[PDB]
Amino acid sequence: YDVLPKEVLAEVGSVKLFNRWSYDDIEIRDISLTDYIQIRAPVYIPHSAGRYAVKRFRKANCPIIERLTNSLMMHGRNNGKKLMAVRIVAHAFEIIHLMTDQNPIQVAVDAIVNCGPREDSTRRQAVDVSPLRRVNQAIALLTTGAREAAFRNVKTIAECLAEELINAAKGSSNSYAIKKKDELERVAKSNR
Amino acid sequence: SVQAVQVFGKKKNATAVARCVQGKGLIKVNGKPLKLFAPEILRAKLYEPILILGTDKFADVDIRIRVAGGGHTSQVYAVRQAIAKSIVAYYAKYVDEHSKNLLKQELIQFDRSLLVADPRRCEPKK
Amino acid sequence: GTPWKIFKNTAFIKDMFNSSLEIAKFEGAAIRTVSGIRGQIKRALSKPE
Amino acid sequence: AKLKAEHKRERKGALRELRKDAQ
Amino acid sequence: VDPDQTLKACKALLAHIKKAETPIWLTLTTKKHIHDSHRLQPGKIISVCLITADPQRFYKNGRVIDISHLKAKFKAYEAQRKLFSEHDVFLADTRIINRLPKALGKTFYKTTTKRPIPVVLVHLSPSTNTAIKVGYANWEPEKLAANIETVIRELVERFVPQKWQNVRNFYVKGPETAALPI
RNA sequence: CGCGCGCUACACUGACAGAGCCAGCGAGUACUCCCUUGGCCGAGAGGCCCGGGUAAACUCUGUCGUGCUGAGGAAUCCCUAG
Repeated sequence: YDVLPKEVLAEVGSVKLFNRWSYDDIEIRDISLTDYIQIRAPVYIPHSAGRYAVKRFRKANCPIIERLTNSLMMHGRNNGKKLMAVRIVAHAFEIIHLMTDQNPIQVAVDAIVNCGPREDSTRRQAVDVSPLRRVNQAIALLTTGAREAAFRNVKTIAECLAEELINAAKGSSNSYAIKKKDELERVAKSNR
Repeated sequence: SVQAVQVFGKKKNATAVARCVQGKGLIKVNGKPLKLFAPEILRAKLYEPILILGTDKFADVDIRIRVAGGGHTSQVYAVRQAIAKSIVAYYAKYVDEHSKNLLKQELIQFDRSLLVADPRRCEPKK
Repeated sequence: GTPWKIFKNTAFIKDMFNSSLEIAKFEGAAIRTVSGIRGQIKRALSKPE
Repeated sequence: AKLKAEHKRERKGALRELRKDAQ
Repeated sequence: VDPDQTLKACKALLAHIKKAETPIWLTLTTKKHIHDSHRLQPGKIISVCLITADPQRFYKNGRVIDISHLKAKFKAYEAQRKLFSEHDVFLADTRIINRLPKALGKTFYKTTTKRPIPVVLVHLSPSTNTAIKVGYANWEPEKLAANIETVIRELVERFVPQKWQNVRNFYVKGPETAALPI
């Protein structure tokens, strides 16, 4: 060792996020959303010093766990606080792996694919939705569901983020972001 | 007549020196070891050059880091920049030149902010 | 009156006027320090009446 | 009660008279 | 230092005090006191938040706060008004004693005279007058008389240069009313 | 009285308690928040002594568990990388 703990030396081989979960066997389930949801470059914790607002379509190259963090610092998490958001991502992924025994990052990526809407309503006209907007609206409805259901209850944003991300990965009729996808698509069907 | 390399690292205001000499594997940051600095949730970002480059590249050197200024985050980026530049610089001057270029390739294929710090100016749009 | 707090060029001074009404009556006045140092009454400080 | 508001409007009005006379 | 004058002055103080029962005081007004050195004893005579030094802090552990961690609790003026009521007594070692009044010197070392006692009270205030707390109010005049005797002898040993005629006055004191003679 | 603007107050992102760990501008023999019940030394004027009124944050670890202990209508306004 140079100086490294037993957990890190224990998993020193590939790249693991939160030193537990590799990227090397996770898969998109939308060829539309594949080139934007980033599993290509490997990153260890979501905290990184990347400028993904220099010009458009950089945030289709930043990693999506950093996008779930960055969306988790909104007004319900008091915008300056970053390490609060990667801590909620940590406890949420642990609650996913203990509730699920599946790879929690695959739970999150299939959650995002299963949550972003494909048709919306131009405010009436009904248009197809961009895939970058599909990723953005996906992540925003996920964290919005996490806060709006973890608002007054004892259940923390860790637990509720993990429940919306698991049920979002299932595509169930329980999850807030699934319900908003079906409501927006329902309005686009009714209007056209 | 020793094998000594001085190296800096930067962020917003955190500046860090690191001296890398012929040693036996230790990295000590302000006296305390590297696995003890920078409160727990960012030590993966401390370790990122180590488990890119492999500890076998580090089992012959000693890295001594002093960090001043900035907040916690900027001290972390200053440390990891000083680690990466320290080993690239030691392998520049003492072991062969091929291994430098291989280490620069590994660090640059990961993230160039481990070597070149790009401080932000502002954008007065036209 | 007596300098109460001393900043660089301003100074809160005291023990001279009794009320903010009196300050407002003299709120542009040429005040002077016996070092030969001129000055101007600017505005009534609120809580130390 | 609602006499302090009368004290503040009369006080600030008297300050307006004294400052206009002063300037 | 006659005990007839001590018990007579204590009985005249208890008779001067009339209508809880607050603590009596004792006063020593010395003369020719250029006390600019450390010639006065900055320590003791006769629920604790024990201030302390380095890792006999952690080897030690009322609340044994260290000489580093005291600066936050007293630098916070909201918390400097907290420890003055919750902790009953204070006691410091060498470096904590020599660095306490520059940190807690506003909310602690000014009014209540609740400063520490020495480890590994009497305070100078280097003009010629000094004072100290006497004791209880249900206490006896012989008890406070003997306490005033031993405290007068030890304090005169801290002001040894005459020890009998250095005091231009040496009197008892009522707490809040007009004080008394001796 | 009216229109605002700054500031305070209002909870899960709680409260309590420890442990740990970080800035940059800041140096004119200059700077004190009160006003006092008392007492000393005071012929007299004052100086004394004693009472009344180098960061926040952040990290980590432990105790309680939504408990008047509830974030602001219409509107109109601003804002695109440190």
